[PDB]
Amino acid sequence: EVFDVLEKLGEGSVYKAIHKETGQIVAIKQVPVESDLQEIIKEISIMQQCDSPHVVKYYGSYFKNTDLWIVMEYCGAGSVSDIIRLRNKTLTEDEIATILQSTLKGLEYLHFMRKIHRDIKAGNILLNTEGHAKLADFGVAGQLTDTMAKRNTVIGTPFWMAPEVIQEIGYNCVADIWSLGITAIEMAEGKPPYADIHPMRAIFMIPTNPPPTFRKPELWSDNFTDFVKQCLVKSPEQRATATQLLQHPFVRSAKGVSILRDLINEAMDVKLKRQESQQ
Amino acid sequence: VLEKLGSVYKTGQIVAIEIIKEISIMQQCDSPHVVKYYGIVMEYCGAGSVSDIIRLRNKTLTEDEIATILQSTLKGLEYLHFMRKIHRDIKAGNILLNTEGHAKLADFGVAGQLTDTMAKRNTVIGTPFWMAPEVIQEIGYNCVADIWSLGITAIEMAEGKPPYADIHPMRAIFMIPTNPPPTFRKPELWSDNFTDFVKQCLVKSPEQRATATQLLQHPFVRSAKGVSILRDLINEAMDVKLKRQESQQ
Ligand SMILES: CN1C(=O)c2sccc2N(C)c2nc(Nc3ccc(S(N)(=O)=O)cc3)ncc21
Ligand SMILES: CN1C(=O)c2sccc2N(C)c2nc(Nc3ccc(S(N)(=O)=O)cc3)ncc21
Repeated sequence: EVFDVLEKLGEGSVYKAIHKETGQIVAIKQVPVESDLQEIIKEISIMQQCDSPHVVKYYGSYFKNTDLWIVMEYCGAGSVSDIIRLRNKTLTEDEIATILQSTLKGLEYLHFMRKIHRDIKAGNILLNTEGHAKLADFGVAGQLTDTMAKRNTVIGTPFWMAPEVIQEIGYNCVADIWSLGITAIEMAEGKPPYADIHPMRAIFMIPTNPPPTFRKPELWSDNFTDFVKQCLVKSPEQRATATQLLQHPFVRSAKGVSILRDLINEAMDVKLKRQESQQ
Repeated sequence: VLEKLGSVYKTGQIVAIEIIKEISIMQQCDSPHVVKYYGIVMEYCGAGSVSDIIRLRNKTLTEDEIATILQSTLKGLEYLHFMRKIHRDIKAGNILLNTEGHAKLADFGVAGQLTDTMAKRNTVIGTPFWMAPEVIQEIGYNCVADIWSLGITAIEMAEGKPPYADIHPMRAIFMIPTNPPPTFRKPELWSDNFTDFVKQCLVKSPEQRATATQLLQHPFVRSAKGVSILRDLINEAMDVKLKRQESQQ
């Protein structure tokens, strides 16, 4: 028995665990055997091909009771959506600027490696205890190759999906940039645009509707609104890259990971008090 | 306004509290098998949804419990389909039971309306695992698209989850039109009548697919015992909910 499997993580099939020999904490995803095992292998391979501090690491796999268990890097503060849910508070512009700067470095790395995450959302941006954001959940990630310059699979989570992904015209890495723009709105408002309507109705509206904006635009700085606008350019050919968005005034002016300390402490404290009452 | 039962919250009368469409269709319906609109104030169903009952007890439903619930669900579908309405989101989560045990169709958020000029709808809408192949194919569809969703809901009540539940929704949507009709995971656990009922719901051709009126005459449905066989199911689910609420205090 290599791992001591502890509680289920988040607000789900990922569990916290301790490597008995080293004391090291890991996150282990329990794959239900009814999953398409060919998709699981593409996922694992994409994670193995990544060596970046801004991308969650894959450690290994094991079979137990017919299940495949995937051992991955554990990020102490949980996902951005978990932190929003635990504190019952949206994030400040400064907290968003800092998280999106680290998220953009992970996107820049992935896009250099010709990978499209295809599922960028606050739920897939994880923070370690020190406050560093990591791209996670490569379950739906796509790989561009010399023979495949564009992907065609209509996949992702509907509210965050780029118009060109839905249009079935072929798309590339900048589809993650549109998802990043929706994620910025989600971190500021608690939910993406169209969250209250059916996801299949959102699928139909996204290619025809003008780019989404903040629900109350007057509440946000000009740099934040312009950053969201640059992410949500409907033409993928004209859309800014992760490298270019790292130079946007909203991102360039991001304070260090130090400004996330209170955010992380308050969320972890809520989680600990919730666990203490369950005993 | 009391506790949440999502975005729905619980004279002495208990009630449950694009947007125009859900209300318009609900006002046009006057059936004991369809949730009523009061003024969004709606009819409160004591036992919650079928998925809530499965989740609370951590148990799937027996063939007899499914036969009884689907008989009342089919009467609601027969009423809607007579009124030229397509629910488009039939799943256990949208089948509600009152305290007595009567099933009601709920959540008309994505419901469609056929008219003299519009004999078929074209909107690709619903919840992917429950969506009919013709809805996904964009060829135009009618009321029997709810019958396919009902067949998936029968599998969902018996197994706890619809077929392809561990496949990505967006990948499942693309395969449904080319896949053969789904079956039970362990067919040997079920009677010839239940497996044939599911097979009649999951006929890929919508033109050949049985109507709600015809399925009310299927041996699996026709032989449904009264609402009395649901008493223990409802009492056990409500008891779990009450004990869960008591520990939260
Ligand atoms: C490996 N990994 C993942 O790929 C993803 S992607 C979406 C979710 C996950 N999960 C859940 C994870 N949770 C963690 N850490 C962690 C720590 C604390 C909490 S919390 N907020 O419940 O206290 C959640 C997750 N660390 C890493 C992951
Ligand atoms: C009006 N209405 C609805 O349209 C729908 S459609 C999908 C959900 C709803 N909701 C939640 C409702 N919950 C109820 N009753 C109710 C009673 C008990 C419980 S439980 N299982 O949490 O104890 C849930 C809902 N009664 C009615 C509804």
